[PDB]
Amino acid sequence: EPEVPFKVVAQFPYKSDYEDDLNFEKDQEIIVTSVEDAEWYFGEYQDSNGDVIEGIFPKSFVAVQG
Repeated sequence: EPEVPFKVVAQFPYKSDYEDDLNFEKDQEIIVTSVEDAEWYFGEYQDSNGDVIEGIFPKSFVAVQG
C-alpha cells in the first residue's frame, strides 16, 4: 500500500449509524491518515461546509487515487 497519508476515492457511498465512522458519497476524495487493520482505514475530507470530518471506513469502498 502507499504509506500514510495518501489519497483514495470512494467507489460507492458509505453511510452508517456509527459515530466514529467516516461517511461519504460516491466519488468523494479522502485522505487516509491511518491504516487501522486489514479491513479499515481512518481518514478525512473537507465537506461542503468547509469542515474537516474524520473517522474509520472500509478499505473495500475506496480505490487508491491514480
